[PDB]
Amino acid sequence: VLSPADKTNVKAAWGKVGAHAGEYGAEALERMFLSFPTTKTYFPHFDLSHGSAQVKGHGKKVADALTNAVAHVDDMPNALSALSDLHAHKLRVDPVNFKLLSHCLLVTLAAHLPAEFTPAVHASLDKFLASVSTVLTSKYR
Amino acid sequence: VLSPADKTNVKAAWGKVGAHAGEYGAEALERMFLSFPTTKTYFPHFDLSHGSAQVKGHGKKVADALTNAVAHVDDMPNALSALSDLHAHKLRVDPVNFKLLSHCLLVTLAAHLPAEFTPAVHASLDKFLASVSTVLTSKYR
Amino acid sequence: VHLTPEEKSAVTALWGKVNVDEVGGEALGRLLVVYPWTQRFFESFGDLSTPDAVMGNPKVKAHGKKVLGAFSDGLAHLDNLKGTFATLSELHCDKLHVDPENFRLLGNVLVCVLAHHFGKEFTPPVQAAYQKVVAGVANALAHKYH
Amino acid sequence: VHLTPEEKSAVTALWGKVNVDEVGGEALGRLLVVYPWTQRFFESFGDLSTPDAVMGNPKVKAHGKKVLGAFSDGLAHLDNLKGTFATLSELHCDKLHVDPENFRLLGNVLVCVLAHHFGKEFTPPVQAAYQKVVAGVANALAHKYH
Ligand code: HEM
Ligand code: HEM
Ligand code: HEM
Ligand code: HEM
Repeated sequence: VLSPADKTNVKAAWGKVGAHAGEYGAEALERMFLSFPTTKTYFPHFDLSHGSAQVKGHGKKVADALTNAVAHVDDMPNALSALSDLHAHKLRVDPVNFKLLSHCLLVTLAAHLPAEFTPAVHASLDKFLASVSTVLTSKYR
Repeated sequence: VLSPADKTNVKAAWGKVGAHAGEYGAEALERMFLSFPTTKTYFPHFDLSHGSAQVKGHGKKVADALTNAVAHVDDMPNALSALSDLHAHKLRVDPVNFKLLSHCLLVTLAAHLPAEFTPAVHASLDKFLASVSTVLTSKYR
Repeated sequence: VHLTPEEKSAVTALWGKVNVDEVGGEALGRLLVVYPWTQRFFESFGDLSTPDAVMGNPKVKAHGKKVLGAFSDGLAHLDNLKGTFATLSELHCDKLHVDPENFRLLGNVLVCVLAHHFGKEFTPPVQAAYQKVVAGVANALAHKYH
Repeated sequence: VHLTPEEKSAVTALWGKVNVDEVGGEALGRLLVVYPWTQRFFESFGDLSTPDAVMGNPKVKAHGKKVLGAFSDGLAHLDNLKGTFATLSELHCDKLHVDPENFRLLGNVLVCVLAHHFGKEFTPPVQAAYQKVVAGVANALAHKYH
């Protein structure tokens, strides 16, 4: 749902992310891959090694995908509509795998924003990403 | 989301349920309680024994709650809006617990409708109940 | 897998009836149909586009059959499920890389199939009896994940 | 809990710094705040209405402290986590009746807290190192559920 209180947090916690947005998007990934190995099976064509420009590039891609979502929160389903098909249909990503990346997306934010990642804002994002992951596995329900 | 193909199944699989609706609602519960014990902690005031009229009564209640949802599918969030608060706020039901009851709701349908519970309709309902459980744990996201 | 002796008779008496042939594929198929992302491990099985194609697919009935062999197996080795499934574990884990959450789903569809075929005989106590088994099996396979 | 010796040094060196006092409650609190349904087990702790009330609550910092004792404990007994947590298991299981899914969440918030306090030192390899531990602990407690 996202109370106007959450979307403000999200919107305030993300602005602080700024241009680092794409870097954090690549850091989250690396985290997911090292932490939850079973996710590497989706990225065979990727060189999941530490400096991997591919992982760097998709990190930017994932970053922008969320930005699109923040700046269009009061209507995520229409915005990420596309991505849903792409992940739900073509790629067939196990829904679980979204809960993991969502975890590593916060583990990355928290290790970068020590002043904003308060318990309240921590929950806002968890909610945000939960909705983002709902939308993407929507073409499943 | 629910493709018009799903809502037809759901709508067709449920009509067959008819007046037994409330009985199946009470059977599902019994199934959840015996199968997943950790759910009995929500119902202390209930006499979760086999013939329990309370479990019978709430079985009717849960039944009608879904019916309300079938006959108002293209708008579940507004319909069950109330129930969301009641479960998400007052009762604070662990979201997991919805995946379980949803399971026992199908284990009950399948043991009652051997002609309609086809793989296709099986998926429709799974989707339906997934949306029903999303809505209720919406006041969480 | 504790299993009171009365839960044993429930699981025992019911299983021995199961069409160990058809039931296997009936489960695996519905898994691919109701939980689409699973299909990502059986592209090699052929057309899995419609449900009708998944339930008619010879590769599916041939695999589900095996999958049920693993159950019947573990069902007569509750005392030690990890060892029984030690190999399969490693396979599904550090080889296929299947998320353990999926071993609960499969077990859960199996329980739906069993409800579909025995309708009213599959009482609530007999369900919770199998529900223990499904988790039991579901965990032995997720072992190698430590 | 296998843990290569290099993942050991990662987990080792980091932990010894942890404010074993504050960190405990920092986790448990955020659990109650970000996953509201958890709160259903600490009504007895007092006002848990706003986040500010949960993070100021003396009952919470006193419990999280203990909870971290269990970690530090298991963290120096990986070799055998089930035994270490045998008691706690039974308690959380056939007594409190807490869904094992919640033991993964708590472990997951803990990993967020640890990321919050060590920011950049908490590198991706050190996270996956703790991620093993959290599952390891998370499973030993869900044992009694068989
Ligand atoms: C937080 C949710 C997610 C978002 C925001 C996200 C976003 C995207 C975006 C933007 C693209 C690239 C689209 C393009 O430029 O064509 C994409 C591709 C892809 N995503 Fe994700 N993704 C998410 C989660 C995941 C997860 C859970 C996995 C799997 C573990 C994953 C696997 C893939 C794969 C394999 C591709 C195609 C990669 C390629 O061929 O370059 N994504 N995703
Ligand atoms: C399929 C989703 C569910 C639906 C359709 C459903 C529906 C309802 C309805 C209709 C009521 C009664 C409202 C009233 O007459 O005041 C209710 C009450 C309640 N529900 Fe559910 N419920 C669902 C899942 C659950 C789950 C997962 C649990 C817990 C395991 C649960 C626990 C409760 C409790 C404790 C009450 C209050 C009981 C009482 O005091 O009589 N429900 N629910
Ligand atoms: C109760 C759980 C399960 C049981 C008992 C089971 C059992 C088995 C058995 C008996 C084999 C084949 C060994 C052989 O051919 O000699 C196997 C292989 C395999 N399993 Fe499972 N399985 C389970 C869950 C799953 C799930 C949930 C998936 C993943 C979505 C899966 C994917 C595979 C795959 C793809 C192979 C194929 C091997 C081939 O290409 O021939 N299994 N499983
Ligand atoms: C890594 C996981 C966890 C650890 C290490 C942990 C550890 C502990 C310890 C050390 C105790 C108290 C024993 C004593 O006072 O002597 C305890 C008690 C308890 N735990 Fe946990 N716990 C974990 C997860 C959870 C979760 C997720 C919940 C449920 C939402 C929870 C709810 C409780 C409750 C309510 C008690 C309170 C006992 C009292 O009233 O004093 N714990 N736990």
